[PDB]
Amino acid sequence: GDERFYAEHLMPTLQGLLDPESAHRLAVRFTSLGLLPRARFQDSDMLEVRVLGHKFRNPVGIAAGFDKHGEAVDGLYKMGFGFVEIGSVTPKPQEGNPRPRVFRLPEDQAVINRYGFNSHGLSVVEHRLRARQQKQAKLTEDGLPLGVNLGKNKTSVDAAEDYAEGVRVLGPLADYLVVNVSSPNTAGLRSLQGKAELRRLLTKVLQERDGLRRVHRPAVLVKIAPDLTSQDKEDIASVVKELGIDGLIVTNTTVSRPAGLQGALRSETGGLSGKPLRDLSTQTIREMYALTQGRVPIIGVGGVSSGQDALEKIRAGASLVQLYTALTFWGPPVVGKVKRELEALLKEQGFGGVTDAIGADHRR
Ligand SMILES: Cc1cc2nc3c(=O)[nH]c(=O)nc-3n(C[C@H](O)[C@H](O)[C@H](O)COP(=O)(O)O)c2cc1C
Ligand SMILES: O=C(Nc1c(F)cc(-c2cccc(OC(F)(F)F)c2)cc1F)c1ccsc1C(=O)O
Ligand SMILES: O=C(O)c1cc(=O)[nH]c(=O)[nH]1
Repeated sequence: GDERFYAEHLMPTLQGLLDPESAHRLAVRFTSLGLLPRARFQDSDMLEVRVLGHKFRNPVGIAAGFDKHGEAVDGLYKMGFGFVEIGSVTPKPQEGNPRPRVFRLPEDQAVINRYGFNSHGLSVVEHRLRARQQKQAKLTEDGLPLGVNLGKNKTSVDAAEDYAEGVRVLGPLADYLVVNVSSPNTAGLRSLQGKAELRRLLTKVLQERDGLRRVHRPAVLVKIAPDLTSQDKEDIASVVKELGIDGLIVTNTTVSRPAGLQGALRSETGGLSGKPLRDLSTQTIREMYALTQGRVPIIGVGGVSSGQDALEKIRAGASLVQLYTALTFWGPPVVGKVKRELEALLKEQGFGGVTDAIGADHRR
């Protein structure tokens, strides 16, 4: 599994033969079948992180959206990810938007997607996870946690109830749950990021979570957008502190279109991911870390494709990071690359380990 071979030949050829969504479906199939290049990199103690009531062998996870229905969890761990997050999952099954709904921006090392929460639904995912529940229990104990990202149905009349249902159904199977109120492709979803609605929504979510039996009680995190106003961020930080939310995932895709995008499909509707989002995400992490006084665990996501990208987010305040778009361009080998580069940079910058670097920029 040569990083250069996948980056220079395999992936480019694959993308030249298959459209984005087809490539993705194949990716999921191959991953679930274990058809992956050998993960040479061996995790060192330096990369181990303890947060959210769990141990993570390494801080690099697969972001939500790649394995929406929980079909390739084990294959993703085999890829080298320190933790896996599936979803978003909606209460009832739904098809999402018509195709095409995902677009590549090669010149920008970016992607634009408007899937619209295509989901097999809670019931299907529930049984799929139950079939490997004990196997996961051992993985988690082994330092390989599982996260479940919750969404809401398009025609739902009670947003809060949709999330409450997800907590009750998939909460017992997850190490952590994500209340995703930052999808740019669901009408009025990001509005749930407002203070009044957010507090009511999260109060209900936490009540349902607290009602679960001890060993089946997951940490609850909120995934936010990179397009929030300063006021929005202040409010989120306030509610997080008020309710005791366990953590934040920063960030989801952006509806902004940074000047400089070259892709012919730059004006397609949807959320932009990849390099163009990287620093916007890092800065959002930096601000949320400060607003929460570094007391709230943050999973950094957005444009991570190298060890430097990962370390910048960690130094900005992230305890863990995730990636997705980088995988679509460079393939499976990118996971080992990021981990190897991160370890080298940590040493090079005098950090005994990842934990020591969390929020380092704020202390200089
Ligand atoms: C094709 C695609 C589908 C996604 N689906 C979801 C989703 O269902 N739920 C979610 O919370 N984020 C979703 N995301 C967002 C990613 O989890 C992540 O927040 C974002 O893409 C930034 O990371 P990246 O630049 O490494 O891709 C999706 C992203 C892409 C590119
Ligand atoms: O999943 C996308 N890409 C991917 C991807 F992440 C991973 C991928 C794999 C997975 C496992 C083994 C591989 O090596 C092999 F077996 F093939 F040799 C290649 C193939 C892919 F095509 C997306 C998503 C949204 S858009 C898009 C894309 O533009 O390709
Ligand atoms: O499913 C989608 O369209 C979607 C959801 C989400 O949270 N983020 C994203 O980029 N796309």
